[PDB]
Amino acid sequence: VLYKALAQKLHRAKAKPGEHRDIRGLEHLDKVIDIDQSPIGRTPRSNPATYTGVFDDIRDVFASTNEAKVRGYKKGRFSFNVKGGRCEACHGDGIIKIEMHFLPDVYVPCEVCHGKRYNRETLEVTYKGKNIAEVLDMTVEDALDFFASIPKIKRKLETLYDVGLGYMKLGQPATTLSGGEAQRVKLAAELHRRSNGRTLYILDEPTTGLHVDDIARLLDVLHRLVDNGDTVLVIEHNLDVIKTADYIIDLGPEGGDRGGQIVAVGTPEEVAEVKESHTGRYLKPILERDRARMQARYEA
Amino acid sequence: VEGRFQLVSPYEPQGDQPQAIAKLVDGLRLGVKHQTLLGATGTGKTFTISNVIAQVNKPTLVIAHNKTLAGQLHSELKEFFPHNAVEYFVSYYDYYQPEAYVPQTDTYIEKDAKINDEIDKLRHSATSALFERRDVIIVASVSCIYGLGSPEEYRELVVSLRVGMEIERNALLRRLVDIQYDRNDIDFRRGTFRVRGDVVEIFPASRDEHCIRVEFFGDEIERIREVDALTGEVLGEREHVAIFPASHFVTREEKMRLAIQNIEQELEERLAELRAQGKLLEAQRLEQRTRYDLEMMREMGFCSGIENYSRHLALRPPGSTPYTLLDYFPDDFLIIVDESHVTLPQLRGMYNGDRARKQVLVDHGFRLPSALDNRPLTFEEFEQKINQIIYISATPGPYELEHSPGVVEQIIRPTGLLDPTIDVRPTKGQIDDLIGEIHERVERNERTLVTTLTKKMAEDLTDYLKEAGIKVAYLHSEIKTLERIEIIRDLRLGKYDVLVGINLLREGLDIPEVSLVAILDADKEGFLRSERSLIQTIGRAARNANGHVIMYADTITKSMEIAIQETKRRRAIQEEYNRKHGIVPRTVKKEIRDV
Amino acid sequence: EVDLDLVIPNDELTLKEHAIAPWEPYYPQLLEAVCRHYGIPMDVPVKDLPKEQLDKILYGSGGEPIYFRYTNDFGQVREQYIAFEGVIPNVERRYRETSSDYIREQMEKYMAEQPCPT
Amino acid sequence: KTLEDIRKQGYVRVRIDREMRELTGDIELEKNKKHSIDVVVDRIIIKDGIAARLADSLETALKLADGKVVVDVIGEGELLFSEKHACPYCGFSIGELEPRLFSFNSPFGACPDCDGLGAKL
Ligand SMILES: [Zn+2]
Ligand SMILES: [Zn+2]
Repeated sequence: VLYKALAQKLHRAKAKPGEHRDIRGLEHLDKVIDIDQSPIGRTPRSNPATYTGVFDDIRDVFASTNEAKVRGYKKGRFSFNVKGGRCEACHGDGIIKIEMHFLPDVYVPCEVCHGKRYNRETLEVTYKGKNIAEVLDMTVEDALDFFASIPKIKRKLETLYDVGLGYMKLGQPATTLSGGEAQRVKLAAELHRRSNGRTLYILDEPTTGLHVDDIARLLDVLHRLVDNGDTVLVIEHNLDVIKTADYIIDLGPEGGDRGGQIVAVGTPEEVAEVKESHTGRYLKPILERDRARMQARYEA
Repeated sequence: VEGRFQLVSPYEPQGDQPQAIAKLVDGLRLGVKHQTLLGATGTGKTFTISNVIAQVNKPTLVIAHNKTLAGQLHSELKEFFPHNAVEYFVSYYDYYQPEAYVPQTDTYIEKDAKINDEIDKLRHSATSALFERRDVIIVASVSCIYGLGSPEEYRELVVSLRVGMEIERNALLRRLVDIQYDRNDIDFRRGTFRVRGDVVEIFPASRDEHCIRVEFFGDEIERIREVDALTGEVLGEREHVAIFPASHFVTREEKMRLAIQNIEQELEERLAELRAQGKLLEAQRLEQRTRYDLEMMREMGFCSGIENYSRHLALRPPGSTPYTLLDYFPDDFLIIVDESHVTLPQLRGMYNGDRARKQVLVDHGFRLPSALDNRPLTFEEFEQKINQIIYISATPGPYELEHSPGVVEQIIRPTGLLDPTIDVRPTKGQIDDLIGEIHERVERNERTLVTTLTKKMAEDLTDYLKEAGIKVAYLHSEIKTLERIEIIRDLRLGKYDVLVGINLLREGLDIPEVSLVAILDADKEGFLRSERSLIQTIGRAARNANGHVIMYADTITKSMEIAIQETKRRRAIQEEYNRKHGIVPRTVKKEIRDV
Repeated sequence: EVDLDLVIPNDELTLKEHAIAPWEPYYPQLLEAVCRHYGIPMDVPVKDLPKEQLDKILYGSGGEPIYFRYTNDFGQVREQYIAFEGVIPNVERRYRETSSDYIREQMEKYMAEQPCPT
Repeated sequence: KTLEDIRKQGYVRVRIDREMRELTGDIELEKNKKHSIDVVVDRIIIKDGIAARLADSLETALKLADGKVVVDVIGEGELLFSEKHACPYCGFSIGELEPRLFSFNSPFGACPDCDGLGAKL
């Protein structure tokens, strides 16, 4: 209902919104970003580096290196999906997909490029002792440590780091990414933008696949997005996030046709004191638990 | 045997031209450092100087003070010397913005604006022609004093090819890259090489359509030809060929290795200083950018905005007087300064505007302090740079007259046209007076130029003139450069009978159809009512046989005195000449242009 | 089959500025033809249009000949005498007749799933 | 239409009707006669690290004749490349060798004129 209407209004999206009367306060924001939990890409051609746009710039440095100049390679010879330099055997996939009939399909490495995704001569061009296959294999952390050089690469990898990742490689195919991981790579894309304070983010269960300790950092990021004027909306069951929220809107007592109506709105404490809300019925003791944990720490 | 100038002109020197030519040539040959041609408007200044240069045979730089005047001089000299290298050296400054910062709105104006291909090409054509042949004239804007990389580096780095030399293909293709060429087989443009196995085509930074073609038969170059790009039409058949760097800021590898370290040191120092005085933001900015540039330099021996490191790259002391285009010329080169009374002060101001712009950048951490050493020359360094010099003006400034052994006069025009007569009239009832005179001009199929001191008076006068029934256009103090030509041309066609503006010294206002020029507020304070400005303005009516000047004033200032007296003298001498030759003055006709 | 809601994004957009989504840059001039013919005004917020004005343009003339002259992408004029079909049967027809996975997907965007009536 | 354009690009070494010739040599071929044109890209010596040069020249030559190249050896005979399962002389292709390509219970292997039956009636 909300996202589709806001989208058809703000970005002229064509998705038919759910049945509703009207939506007001539309003048209070310019753009609505729904950071989906759907995958990044549907082919191994897509990866964090591609989705973020890092891989675009990362070809520019290879195209500008000494050997490439004398070899005339440009930002296409090092291109993943371009015949110029990619492994003609795997057609730039790097991994051949085998056909498993009743079992799920399996990805077996290309026996010609050994998974390097480029031909022999393309990876002869070096950048600080490492080639494009090698840098595509690097970890995001190791990548930003490697690209402290270029600020434009750096400020993009930093987003992937702040997000919660930074343990995953630049060239890890999108088809092998967890739903939460994907959602988080998108969160990386929207992370660093000049916020005018008039944009609304929508995240569907960004907790999925995260430890509580990771929930901490992620909440730091999101609350930083809120700090800069923007609005962050989140569909969650995880109480460690719900308690952190400044405003919560609890839906339908029970599910099915027994529901689809507001149980309670307001601050976490205002909803915690609502007996008819299961959410607050499970939130109230968590509010009182950690509140005592802090006073125990503060007194010592 | 030298390649010498061959002046091609349908006419011969006439008037007091031969005497002036003889004087300036004799001066350049005797060894005078400073000379001054006081030439009235209407006489062949460009042609006279062309005669001088043609007679002396020296590499010459001629400086103008804007894109338009430059371009005109280029065209003229290219007509006068078609068999010789007539070169065009401007830069960014012609119509582009430089790197700057505004501490108020917090906006860093990048140097971004892509190096316009034509202009860059012309720059390289110029600098390369300077080393290749002797018969080279280079007209230039003031930009000829800007920061430019060393001549010796630009020289020694050249790939000097000869037929059948002991060279390898890949070696060459690496050397082209060291010098800042790019391979672009898929789009062959200027400053690009293209490999096709054993066919190597190189597009010199100096050329238009003429590209070089080198090949191999083993580890030895066979044939080297001049091919017409994207055609293959063989034009040349050279045995020796030298390919000069595509940038004027390229550097040796060792000198680069050292310079980088020096830059690291200066960066560390300025960083320590910034963080010491609490300017941490600036330190962050500076560190990011400087580190980026440093890595690009460690990688491929260059980056964008490499100019800002020139000094360090030259391994020269901090505060060093930069090398410029002047150094690229031989020792015994010759300088011509057109419209000196404005070009010389403009040259003088170039240092202060640049230093201010760069200092703000250093303050807020956009640059290292060494970026201040990549700058235009100060006037003194320019003075020291001079071998010989000839200033050209109708109204020579203080400096020119001061440093020159008097002046060489050229006052007689080839058509016998005289400097106009001058009427000075009271201010009371000036509008109606000028209106009547204008009506008389209109009856005689003639045009009028009117200059007022202030914009408000200009608009008020335009209104006052439209109501009288007079065809008048207003040349706004800042109107589109292409509309200028339109309105002026339309004045020539007679769509307008009068033209009102504040500054009449801006070019394009030499109109044979103009027989009257009115100068209101002739006695008032301002740059445009000065002696020289007044004479220059008076020179606008000298293009017509019935040319007349009306100054509207209540008093007679010193400037008005000097201007009137000078015009009187010139006019008397010109009528003496015409009497002595049996010449009747008549208006020079000129065809009118279009698109 | 074609959803009426997808054909017009909002029920109040200027028909002069392509109110109907599928017919958007031949068709814009067909709009002009049928509008001329029926007396349907160009500068319009669809919401206020009478139901018949909308029924003609959406569901067809029902056999009645409409005059329709149009300038090709080339520049030449070619007048015809067609029996206008409508905007919806247009979509259904063009989607049904083409055996291309491209054209289909371009027309399916204005269609939705509706339960089998049988 | 050809000889102008490998001359427009700027080649020089070709091989026409077995005889090699210099471009811009006023070359003309007889209309109703067959002609064999083999452009001579690069010519090398086998040494150390000759890879990148070979490489580059191969890419050039292959991009020239639609992924077809002649490697004429000196002392021995000719060698030809083309990449992908295709014939250098007639186009004919087979793509990839998969088991189902040899099965008569699959359209990937079955004969057209009988549908993998092997028996008419
Ligand atoms: Zn492969
Ligand atoms: Zn069979």
